[PDB]
Amino acid sequence: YDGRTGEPIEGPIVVGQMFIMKLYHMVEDKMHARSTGPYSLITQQPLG
Amino acid sequence: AEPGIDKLFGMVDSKYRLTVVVAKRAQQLLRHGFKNTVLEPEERPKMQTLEGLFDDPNAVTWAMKELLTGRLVFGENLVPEDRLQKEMERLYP
Amino acid sequence: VFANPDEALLAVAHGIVDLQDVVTVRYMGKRLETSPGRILFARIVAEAVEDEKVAWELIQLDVPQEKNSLKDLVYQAFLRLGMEKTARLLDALKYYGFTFSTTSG
Amino acid sequence: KLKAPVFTVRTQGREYGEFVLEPLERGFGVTLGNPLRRILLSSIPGTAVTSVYIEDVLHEFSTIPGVKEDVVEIILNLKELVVRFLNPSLQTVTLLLKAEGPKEVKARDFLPVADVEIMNPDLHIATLEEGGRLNMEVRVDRGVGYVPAEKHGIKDRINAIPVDAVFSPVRRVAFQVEDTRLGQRTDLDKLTLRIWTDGSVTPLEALNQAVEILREHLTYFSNPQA
Amino acid sequence: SKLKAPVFTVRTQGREYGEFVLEPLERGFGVTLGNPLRRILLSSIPGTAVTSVYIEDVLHEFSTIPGVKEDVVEIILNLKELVVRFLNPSLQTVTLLLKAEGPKEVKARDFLPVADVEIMNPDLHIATLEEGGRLNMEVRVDRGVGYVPAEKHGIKDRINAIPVDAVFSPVRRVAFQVEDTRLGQRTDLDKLTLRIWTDGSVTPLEALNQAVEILREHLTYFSNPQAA
Amino acid sequence: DEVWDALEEVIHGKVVLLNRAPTLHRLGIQAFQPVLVEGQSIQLHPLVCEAF
Amino acid sequence: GTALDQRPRVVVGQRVRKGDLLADGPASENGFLALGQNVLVAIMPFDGY
Amino acid sequence: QKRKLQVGDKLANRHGNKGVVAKILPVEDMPHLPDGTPVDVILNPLGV
Ligand SMILES: Nc1nc2c(ncn2[C@@H]2O[C@H](COP(=O)(O)OP(=O)(O)OP(=O)(O)OP(=O)(O)OC[C@H]3O[C@@H](n4cnc5c(N)ncnc54)[C@H](O)[C@@H]3O)[C@@H](O)[C@H]2O)c(=O)[nH]1
Ligand SMILES: Nc1ccn([C@@H]2O[C@H](COP(=O)(O)CP(=O)(O)OP(=O)(O)O)[C@@H](O)[C@H]2O)c(=O)n1
Repeated sequence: YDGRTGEPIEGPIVVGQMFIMKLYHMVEDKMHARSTGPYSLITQQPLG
Repeated sequence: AEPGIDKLFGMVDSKYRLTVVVAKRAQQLLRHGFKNTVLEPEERPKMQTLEGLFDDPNAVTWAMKELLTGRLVFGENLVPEDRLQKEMERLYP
Repeated sequence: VFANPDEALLAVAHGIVDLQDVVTVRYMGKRLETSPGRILFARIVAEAVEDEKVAWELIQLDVPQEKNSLKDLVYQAFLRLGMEKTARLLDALKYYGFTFSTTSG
Repeated sequence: KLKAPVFTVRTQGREYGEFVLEPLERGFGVTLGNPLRRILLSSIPGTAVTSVYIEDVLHEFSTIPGVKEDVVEIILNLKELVVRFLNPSLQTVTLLLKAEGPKEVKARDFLPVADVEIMNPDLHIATLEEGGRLNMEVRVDRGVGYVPAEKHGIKDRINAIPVDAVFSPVRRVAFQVEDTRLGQRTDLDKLTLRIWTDGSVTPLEALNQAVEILREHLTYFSNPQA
Repeated sequence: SKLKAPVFTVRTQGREYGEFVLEPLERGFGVTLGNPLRRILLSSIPGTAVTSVYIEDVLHEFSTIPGVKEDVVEIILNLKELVVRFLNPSLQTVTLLLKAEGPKEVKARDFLPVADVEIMNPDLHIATLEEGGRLNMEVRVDRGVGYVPAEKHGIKDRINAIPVDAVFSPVRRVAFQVEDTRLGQRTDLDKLTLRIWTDGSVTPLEALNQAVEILREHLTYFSNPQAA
Repeated sequence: DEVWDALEEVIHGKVVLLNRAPTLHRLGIQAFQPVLVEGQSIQLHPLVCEAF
Repeated sequence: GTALDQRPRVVVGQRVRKGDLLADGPASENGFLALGQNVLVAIMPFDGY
Repeated sequence: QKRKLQVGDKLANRHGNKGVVAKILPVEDMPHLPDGTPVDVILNPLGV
């Protein structure tokens, strides 16, 4: 059954238990932004 | 898509010319604080905030709308840049 | 035999017929033996482009809509209408495709 | 808590309506839109052409000499006839149409009847040439929803043809729920409802009737009879 | 062709299970009534939950207590299953006190009695203490609606209190069934049956009444047209 | 709270450039109007995924 | 950066044979490798999400 | 830090199916069994 309407999905649906793991690639550790910051010594370009 | 983008693309022989014209008009609008616009107050681009409706702060939107109105003239060697700048200051302090 | 697409879709809403059943619908002054789903797709395109005659010209009614036909529809809509209306049609197609894939089963 | 929502109306004529309700608590957009849509499509009272009698035709797949259209075409045209009853006591109505000569038979060619109003006199019914005749007897009832012809199959006379009864005055309803924010909260709901009717009832009246029906049905959870 | 008022039947099992039957209904109205009520019951029924915990000589949630088998994280996980019933509608917050010394099996019944407050699952296991272990807890329980994470409310009474994610909804499960029924000549009529499982703090009937009230109040909102 | 409203004022009408490596063709960089969202993930339109 | 802790799985007075589990390690459930969770899944499209 | 599952985190099963969480739905919106039990995860069949 669809939770938004209460009407059934028009066809039978495969349903069952699955083993699922969380991977260490998390958005918390990857989101990054910069306006201005430190620069390199020689090229005077932004650091990485 | 931007409103009337097909019209703007058809008003010029090269799309990059349209980009140049829009950017230069936006710079003109920013320099004079929107006092040199050819829009009448009811066509002014509006922005919605909690306080209320205000003018749209984005100058590129203003320039594009003005180009849609068709009251702007663009071309090669229309007016010497120095005279244009002096007149722009004189008309709009 | 339905007098207009609204009647056929109302009959669909009452469970009388399915979207995939072949019935007779009166559309554009003509009597078409088609399915309510294909009529619904034609209406989707027509309302997306805000033009009924051009939309009727663009679509192929008597075939299931697959990748090639949808791509050809997008190209023809681009040519006939421009980028703004083509993008609007693309958004409409995306919305309705997602909606109908959810409940298809 | 949060303040009471704002309800906004945008009506095109007496045939189209858009209604905006915002802001709403999370998940309430569909919670309100779906039952209202079901009631609007299913339970709004109206009137519809239910049966038809034409002479010299034995079934719906026959034809009438002197008229360009077949039986199916005039029946389909009759399916879009909009009739309004002004007094609540009237239940069923019989309309007679007399047509002769080369003419463009519309709805106004129906003979006037007390306490019955034809809302689309310009609706095209038939085309007659020289020497063509059309005598028509249409039975119109009042009901709710959509009932196929085979379900009721009520035929006044022995030659009368049952007609699919489009009782619903509402032709189409769509609704959309869009995310909206208010202050720091950003998960609120905005509900948009678009209603197309046939003109016998305005979209606002249809929405009010649907809301009233839902309220009456909610009242039913009060007295535990058992 | 107006339908008569349908009969409304109630069956109850304890304070936790309820069946509510409405019959007969117009065709298609079973879903029209059941689904919004199910959504409201699963979403918007107020209840009570543990919102804060303070434990003696404990500075944060990532620690252990000597003499206690479970660390603080598991203790808080256990405490999130506590069902507390407020006998007074005006009461908003309570603080339960627990003091225990090992060796024992500290359950929910060991909480000190409070007026107008009941524990609906006194057998809920909280901790295991060995000889020499001591447990001193102050648990703040609040009224609320919905699911509020600890990082949102951030409720602390003392300096060392640990905020706890609050799941206020007292309704555990909602289902509804639409069955075939008829009345004389009418056929293909609906019979609706709502099945409600709660945790005992709120009875299924009370939750159903609150859901009906919420739906009626929201239906009220369609009464003030404004021009655009 | 008001700084978020100021931020909404700042980006009005402006666009940002989204790029996915490797940039095989020019459609590997595209301009979009930013809608401010909660969370830490960029939300991408389904119809530009094939180009990217 | 992950936190590794051992959680006791015995009580005082319990009889333990040779090789019997005493404490679960990280990602372990009663001596079985436990890398995730068992969840109820439905295989279907959902609104493009 | 105690990290909960959020939008943008990566999940996977043992058969090579991986994906980031793109939406967290409320319980009343999830598809459910006729007995009222909602599902926890919805996987797209197009990956098979
Ligand atoms: N242009 C580009 N796009 C890529 C590449 N490879 C993946 N994608 C995208 O990323 C999605 C998820 O791909 P994956 O499901 O494979 O996930 P992942 O992030 O690559 O992580 P891993 O499974 O590799 O885990 P790990 O512990 O081994 O990572 C640590 C070790 O990986 C390798 N490694 C990790 N990160 C990167 C990276 N950014 N670039 C290159 N090598 C990377 C490296 O050698 C490192 O020393 C794919 O669909 C693509 O869109 C690539 O080469 N170039
Ligand atoms: N060295 C690399 C490795 C990957 N990539 C990029 O990642 C995509 C997916 O590779 P992938 O191997 O992650 C998956 P795909 O081939 O799409 O999957 P399937 O057949 O199993 O369904 C490639 O199409 C490249 O754009 C890259 O630029 N440099």
